Amino acid sequence: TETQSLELAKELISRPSVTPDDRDCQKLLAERLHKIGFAAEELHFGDTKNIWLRRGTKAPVVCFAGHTDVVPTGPVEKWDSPPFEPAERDGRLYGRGAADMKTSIACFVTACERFVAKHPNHQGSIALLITSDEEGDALDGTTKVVDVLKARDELIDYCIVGEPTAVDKLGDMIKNGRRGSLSGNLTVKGKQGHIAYPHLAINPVHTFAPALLELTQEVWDEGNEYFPPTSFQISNINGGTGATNVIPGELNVKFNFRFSTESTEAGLKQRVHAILDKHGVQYDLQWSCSGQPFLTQAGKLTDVARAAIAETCGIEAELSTTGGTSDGRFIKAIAQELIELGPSNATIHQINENVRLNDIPKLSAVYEGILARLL
Amino acid sequence: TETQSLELAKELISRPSVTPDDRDCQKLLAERLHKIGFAAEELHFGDTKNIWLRRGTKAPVVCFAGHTDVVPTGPVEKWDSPPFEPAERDGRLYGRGAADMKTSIACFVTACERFVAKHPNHQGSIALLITSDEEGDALDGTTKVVDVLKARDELIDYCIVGEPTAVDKLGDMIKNGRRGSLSGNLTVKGKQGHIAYPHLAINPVHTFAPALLELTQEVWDEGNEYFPPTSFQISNINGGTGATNVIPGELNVKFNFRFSTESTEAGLKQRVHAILDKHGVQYDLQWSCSGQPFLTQAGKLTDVARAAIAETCGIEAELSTTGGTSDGRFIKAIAQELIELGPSNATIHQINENVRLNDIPKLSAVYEGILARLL
Ligand SMILES: [Zn+2]
Ligand SMILES: [Zn+2]
Ligand SMILES: [Zn+2]
Ligand SMILES: [Zn+2]
Repeated sequence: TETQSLELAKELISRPSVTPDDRDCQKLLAERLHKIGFAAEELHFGDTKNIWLRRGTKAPVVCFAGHTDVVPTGPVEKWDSPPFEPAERDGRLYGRGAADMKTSIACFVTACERFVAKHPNHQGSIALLITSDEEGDALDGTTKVVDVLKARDELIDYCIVGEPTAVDKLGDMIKNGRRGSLSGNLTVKGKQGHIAYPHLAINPVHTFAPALLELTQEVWDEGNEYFPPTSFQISNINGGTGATNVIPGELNVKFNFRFSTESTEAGLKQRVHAILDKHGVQYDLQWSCSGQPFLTQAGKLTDVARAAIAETCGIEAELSTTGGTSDGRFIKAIAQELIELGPSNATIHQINENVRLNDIPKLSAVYEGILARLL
Repeated sequence: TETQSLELAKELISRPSVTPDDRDCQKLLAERLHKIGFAAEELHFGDTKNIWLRRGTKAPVVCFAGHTDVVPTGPVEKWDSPPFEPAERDGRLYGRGAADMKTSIACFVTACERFVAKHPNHQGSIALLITSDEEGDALDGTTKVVDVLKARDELIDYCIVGEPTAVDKLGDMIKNGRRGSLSGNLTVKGKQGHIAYPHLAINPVHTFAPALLELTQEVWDEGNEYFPPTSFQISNINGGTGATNVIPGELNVKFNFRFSTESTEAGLKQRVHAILDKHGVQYDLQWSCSGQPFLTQAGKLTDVARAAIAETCGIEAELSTTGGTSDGRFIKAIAQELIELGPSNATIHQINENVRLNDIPKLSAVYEGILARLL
């Protein structure tokens, strides 16, 4: 079985492409796939590099999407082997980006090579949408490329985002969508004063308390067959001057919803304002929504991914929308069906990040099985 | 009517005796009262100066207590006239310490002079207990002097603390005691994690929420004829890393009780622990109690103060235990009866601090009336 995915994953990992830097990872990919008919189109915005590689000119268009940037390593001596010197050890490949998400990219590229070699007259088109900023604020990465593609009507039928999705074994989980994310920055207003004269002050911690309990106990929805219940979480709360004999004048609270399609952005905001208003809270509230939920319901793409996983890995993949998010939240606008599929995400963003070596050629063969079933 | 109190209040105020500095205010007082039979005893501890002046050697011993230190002025150009250049204007005397509490000290000293002159063979003893640190952490001020006096069995029958006690008119309020103060530093423990996986974290804001509501709604006691209900107030709350996609690992809350004699220190602590435990909160809690409540019930001293106020000011003084505290919390240990009595506290610790000029010789004549009724 092929070793080409492994060695390409190594050369990618060896590049310290901390966001938003690419270190010519995109150039490497472009030059390699150019050899088998992929045209390259660079789309740079701000400090972020993006590439849209494409072979073929007609439908169906199957897209692989991913990112070449990695999160910072932390103090390097805490690693067992250096984070940008990929090492084989105990049946694993260790390095920053080994799981998120350079190995996926390497597996897909080799899958393209093997597919195109076995089927040089295949129908449709194969594309790669690669960015150097998914891990940061992501203002100039995939979202810009999607807008360019949508503006010139270059649409996608099937997209696979190579993010790591597995719980333990490769293939046990595919993502067919993600929660939206809605964030609030609440400033509860009181009136500062000496703690010994509470009747001349208004303690914003005390005024907020009944709403906070109602917020943290609230059932937002029950989820459905594809999504878990909408989740509300407080991330920060800060109030006071540091003196233990003063009642603060204001209290700042930061909170977030990861919400399913059972609830809407507008609905959540109205509910939050209603809870605060019914308890007489005086406040300012700034909202920000960094994404809507998206979903690809059971269909050809999910069926095909399951079948390829059953063939290669021997297991039944489960569909999931849990966890964080991905660039799928931008791409779904131009992709009719989109899934995410990759290796274990157990060690992402952590020190001694790794992937099982046996999963590497399996992942690539899954991607190749997907290509064959769609094209 | 005499102008001696005014001019002595001026020379005191003109000294910038920001805690714990005295600027020889205590030396001035000692040298002045030495002329009429007061022996001086310096009791210095750390950076704090204390003086125990006394005329007479037998009971009853009447004590005036007070402090020569003042709080910082703030940026001086914000004042209408300089804070340490005492100015007469619009029937008021302006300056740092004009209300808290140099004018009281000046009024009592002149009262001693007039009393002793009119009654050179009076019974009992007159004492002044003066410190240069009441406004700060007060570890080396009156509390040390009291321990020295108590150790050599030098006890006090009647004490008047010159803190400003008036609401509007001089004499409308006397303090016959104060609340205790019990402070808690609570650390609620959770488990930090990414906000999108709440089932792998424990949000300490959410775990604390039901206890916080129960704490801020709790009726601690109903007070009694002398005290208002025990008061619980949150001063600080802080939790989070600053990232809006992280659930904090811990939450810090600082709170305080100003409590009456209806509740005990131990009882309050047990109640707080019981509320937190019944909601399953996991926490560390450090307590500190900076004073017990103290009370002088209606008696000769309150009766005498009321009667002197009725004579000089023409109004009926009300007894109160509200507000902050004073060095009475130390002195009550050796004083059988103690009250506080001074001018308006409306402008204490603020810029353009002042006292009505007409209240100055009235305050002094009240103190003199107290001396005459007790000695
Ligand atoms: Zn990723
Ligand atoms: Zn990532
Ligand atoms: Zn004072
Ligand atoms: Zn003060």
